[PDB]
Amino acid sequence: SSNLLAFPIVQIAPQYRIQRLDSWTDSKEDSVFITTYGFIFQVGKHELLSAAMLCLGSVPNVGDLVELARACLTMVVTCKKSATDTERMVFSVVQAPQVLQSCRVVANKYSSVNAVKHVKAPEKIPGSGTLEYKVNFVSLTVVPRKDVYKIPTAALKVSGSSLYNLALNVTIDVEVDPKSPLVKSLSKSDSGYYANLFLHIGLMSTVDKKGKKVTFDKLERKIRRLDLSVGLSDVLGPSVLVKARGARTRLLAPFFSSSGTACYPISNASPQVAKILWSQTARLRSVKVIIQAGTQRAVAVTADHEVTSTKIEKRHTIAKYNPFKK
Amino acid sequence: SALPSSNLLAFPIVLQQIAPQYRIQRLDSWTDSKEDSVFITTYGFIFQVGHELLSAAMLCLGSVPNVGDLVELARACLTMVVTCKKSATDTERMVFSVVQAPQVLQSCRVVANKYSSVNAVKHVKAPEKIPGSGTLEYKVNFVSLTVVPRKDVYKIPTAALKVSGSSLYNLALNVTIDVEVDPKSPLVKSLSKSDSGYYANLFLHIGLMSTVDKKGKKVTFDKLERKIRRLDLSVGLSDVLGPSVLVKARGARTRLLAPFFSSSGTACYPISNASPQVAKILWSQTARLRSVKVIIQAGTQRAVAVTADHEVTSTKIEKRHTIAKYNPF
Repeated sequence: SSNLLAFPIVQIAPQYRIQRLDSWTDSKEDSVFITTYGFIFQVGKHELLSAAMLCLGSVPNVGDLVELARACLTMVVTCKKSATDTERMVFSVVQAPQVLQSCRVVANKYSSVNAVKHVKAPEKIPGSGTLEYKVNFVSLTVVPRKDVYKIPTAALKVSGSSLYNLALNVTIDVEVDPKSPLVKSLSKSDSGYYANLFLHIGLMSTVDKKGKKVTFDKLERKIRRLDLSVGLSDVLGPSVLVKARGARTRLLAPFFSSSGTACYPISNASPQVAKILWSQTARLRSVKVIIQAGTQRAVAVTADHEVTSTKIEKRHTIAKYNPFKK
Repeated sequence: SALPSSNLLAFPIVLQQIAPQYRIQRLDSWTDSKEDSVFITTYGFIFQVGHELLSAAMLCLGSVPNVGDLVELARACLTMVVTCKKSATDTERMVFSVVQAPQVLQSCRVVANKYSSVNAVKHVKAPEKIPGSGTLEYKVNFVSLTVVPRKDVYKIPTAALKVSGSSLYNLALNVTIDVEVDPKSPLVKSLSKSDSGYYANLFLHIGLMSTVDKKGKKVTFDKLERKIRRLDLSVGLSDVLGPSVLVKARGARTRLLAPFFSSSGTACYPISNASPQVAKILWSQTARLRSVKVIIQAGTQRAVAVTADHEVTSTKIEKRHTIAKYNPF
């Protein structure tokens, strides 16, 4: 049923799901992030163009959370194409419930986002006419605001001839009917289908000591003491969560919040993986920590070195929706 | 299958011999500038080796000087050895290694450098299908040349495309694009339908104009409709930089509009940046402009949300400038 979020790549109840991250860190739960999913209709006839996603920001953790989710359905939102350097979709908030009044989108009264990351098929969205964005799915994440820390892009773009590029080779088991049109773009394994995602997660030195030179010994040892665990989530749209239990070298520090966490929205890492995850439940299959050369030029002519795996947090997945009570 | 033969470039989104095909677009009469090069855009497929087809991809090599039988300079492109791997920085990257390349190619940006690292979702059809390790090969199977002055192919810099402000208007183009496509090919689910088949939509930011003048009030729309009529835009399709929208202003630019055109009055918008899903559809299908409308939007995204778009006029459609069918070799 949440499988229709693949539209148009393919008697319809509103659904919700809550993910609790209270335990991820001992940071105190304090916030509830809201990500809505639904459909773009061309008003007047009334025709479904495309599935879409819209993060609202977050509100304080209070009250019946299932109520909060109900309230998210009574938003009235329209939208239109715009562009800057790329195509944007601009959502106008026409009506919102009181409990949403402090969140980013509702207080601003609009949200302008990259079109490809938030609309299944922007090519099917016309350049004019009135468009309604109908909220049908509400995904909530209870989490300390502190812990949801997106790495600034400037930081992800640092490179150096004597740095290694720390990445994860991430495979994601996605629950999908073997007969869905989506299967065409996934890999198959004896068990089922997975999606591949390569993610740059930090920087490591080639050089020990302000002398040279670090070895495959003390990089396996540096990373193990970092002690990484990785999961999936909807805060910020479909996202990879990474946590280090061990202190960060000087270099790794911009890649983790002060409570050791980082959230990588897949929308930015791999926009196609992200939109598959709008429609399908999914859990992490494996996450192998990779060291690559520290500049793209070097990466071309040098072999990747697989170090180890991370713990997979099996509680942190893209979970199944539930319909509203009668 | 006897269809465009490019149709396989939609892999793995295909309505399911492999035939190195090629194509030449010439734009030597587009502009005044003394001609300088042939830009090269290659399309093919990425193979796991352990020959297993994973997805189609595209790679721009840059440009080389105009001499010789360009139909052989094309055959030459077929004979590269190219390896590829995933990487990432901010987003997933596809890294291509030019392991070897004919001598006629050594000139261009990519072979000189021996590598290209590119935004994955823009250059690979299903990056979700590409393993994070192993030995992968990229086989060039389609070569698309564009004869045009380098001076003329001007990408507007990213920062200038993002300038916005409350006393500016966002000048944009409501572009619709006719794509020739098998009525049972899957691509169709994603396009818009018409009597004349199916078309894709693209909204493209193209320039800035002032809301006031000068030390002013409030340019009236009649003043803004006149300046645009003057600009005298003509718009076309091309592969110069992977599928692009070519925009030419024949009339004078105002102060704000000036950075949005080369000094021959041209500008090139890779669709890969504007709308990645549209650019990838134009890998495999041939296509031509259906309509291009010039729209004034408010000058910030916040005000766009509350302010009705204003359609000013149509542009000329440069009907010779298309994503043109390939040929056998």
